[PDB]
Amino acid sequence: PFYLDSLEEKRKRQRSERLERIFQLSEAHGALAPVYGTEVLDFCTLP
Amino acid sequence: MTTLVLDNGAYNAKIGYSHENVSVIPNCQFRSKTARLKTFTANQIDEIKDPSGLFYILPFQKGYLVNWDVQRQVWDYLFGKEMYQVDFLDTNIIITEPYFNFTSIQESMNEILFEEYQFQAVLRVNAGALSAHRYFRDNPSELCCIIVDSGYSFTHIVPYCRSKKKKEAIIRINVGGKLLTNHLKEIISYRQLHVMDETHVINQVKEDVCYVSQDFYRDMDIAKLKGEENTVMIDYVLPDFSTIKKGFCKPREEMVLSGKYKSGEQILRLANERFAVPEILFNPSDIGIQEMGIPEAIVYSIQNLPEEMQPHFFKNIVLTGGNSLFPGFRDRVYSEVRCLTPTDYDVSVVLPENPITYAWEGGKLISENDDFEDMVVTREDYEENGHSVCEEKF
Amino acid sequence: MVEKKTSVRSQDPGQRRVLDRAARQRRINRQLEALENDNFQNFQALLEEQNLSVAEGPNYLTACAGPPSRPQRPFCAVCGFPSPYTCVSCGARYCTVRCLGTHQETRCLKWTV
Amino acid sequence: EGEVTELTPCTISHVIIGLKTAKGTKQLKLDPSIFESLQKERVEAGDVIYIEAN
Repeated sequence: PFYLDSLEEKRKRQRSERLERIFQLSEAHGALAPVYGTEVLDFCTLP
Repeated sequence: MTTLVLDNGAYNAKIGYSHENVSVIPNCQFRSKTARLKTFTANQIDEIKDPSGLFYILPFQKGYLVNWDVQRQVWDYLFGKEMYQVDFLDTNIIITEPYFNFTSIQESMNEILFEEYQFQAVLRVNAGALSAHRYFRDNPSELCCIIVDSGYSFTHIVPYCRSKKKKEAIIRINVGGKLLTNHLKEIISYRQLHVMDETHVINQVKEDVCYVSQDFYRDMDIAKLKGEENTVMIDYVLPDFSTIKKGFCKPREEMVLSGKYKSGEQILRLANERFAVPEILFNPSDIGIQEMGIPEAIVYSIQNLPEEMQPHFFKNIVLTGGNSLFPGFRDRVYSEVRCLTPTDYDVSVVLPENPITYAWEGGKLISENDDFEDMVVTREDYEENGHSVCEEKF
Repeated sequence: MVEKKTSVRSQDPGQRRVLDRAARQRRINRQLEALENDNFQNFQALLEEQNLSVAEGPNYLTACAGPPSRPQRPFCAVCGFPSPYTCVSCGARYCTVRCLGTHQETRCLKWTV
Repeated sequence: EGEVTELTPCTISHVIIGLKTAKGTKQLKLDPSIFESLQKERVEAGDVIYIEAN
């Protein structure tokens, strides 16, 4: 047999969706910085 | 050209002359206690004034031509002169075969058919292949369709890649119309009216009210619900053959909820099982069988080898056979297979206008079609390579 | 007049001796073949030519699907409705006290011979 | 969301999970960290789950 012309188009479509969502989430999961951050607290925290 | 298009199935005999014949005949004989001594062959059942309590003499068991005498009488009669005239000489014949006929059975057939009727090719071919030819005819672009043979005592999920029955992913399942009917017979009589002998009348009911409930659980709930509504509404007034000839469903407006009719009619039947029987056809393991409903087997087939094929596979689903007539069959079958098929992969479940004659229509076209005078096989060639030529072609 | 059944005293179950395990299977098997059975309420020839057909290649015997993924559902067998219960002796299922009564009187232990 | 038809983790590089609904089946690739949650919820094939994408 063969491959459906629409099937490959749909696979391309949802691959594009997948990659754009990797971008969206990888940006959104690193969008804001700590108020202090680990090394500030390490510097301040005494024995 | 003109061909004795044959459909020798246990319950149906869609034999024709390639000229708009579509003639269903009983591939069986009948003995009627009422009709003293008469083995009514084929349509001679219409001669029986009272078809009550008929003893069915079946040439097929699990669909495997046996006793041969029933089928002989039938065939002869069919040809005869009264049904299809005495026309053999050149009137080549086309024959259907169970998917995996047990060689010897239809090998002996081949012999008899040739050197006992003697007339141009038999071109014996599984009904599924003929229906596949017909489908591909009306569906040129399409590639692989299931001959979903929801028939008498059979139901096959079958790969058909362009007139190529893949004898690897074919699920013969089981539990066809025959079973359904018998199961009802028991259920009906044991529940009420121990009439489980008439068969054919119960069969009337079996294809008079029975249906594929869309939501089995919900439908159940309603049917088993006191008072009116509750779907129910069958009260199939079975005929005693002294009053009427075929039974019928009483109109809902005339149904007496108390079940006590004054008319003297055999006024039983209580519904519910209406959807249960077809449900068994779909939802298995209820009766006791372990095979999976045709939807499951469909998907199973689709998941075969040719990953590119599978998409076309369900995009060409062809619910053929008898059982397919069951109301809701098409929609139910689709629903299940679709919920089982890969989302992206599109599922197309269709059903022939008459999934009973579809085979005969196909075979007729094939007869008219060329590459059938080519290919082929008859006594002419059977006179040299025994049956080897036959099996080589089929 | 009299209660008119102490004369026949059919069951008198002081010695009942339940039928179980493999016997259940027998019943199941019987029912299956009865649902697979025919007019009378050639099969030997069918079995013979089927035992001619035994092989490992794609054929009648090797075309069986097998067990289902979707598990078996309970049904009542007296009225066919979904059945929460099982009969302790024979294992057949039912949905009410009434249905158990009928089953005990007609189908429990009586057709196991 | 759907009925989970299969789970196969592939040290786990990812987990493939099959989900079924009334409109068909889809095979998902899932971040391996998510594979902890699945075991915490005791999901196994035949369960209905709502794995949230983000």
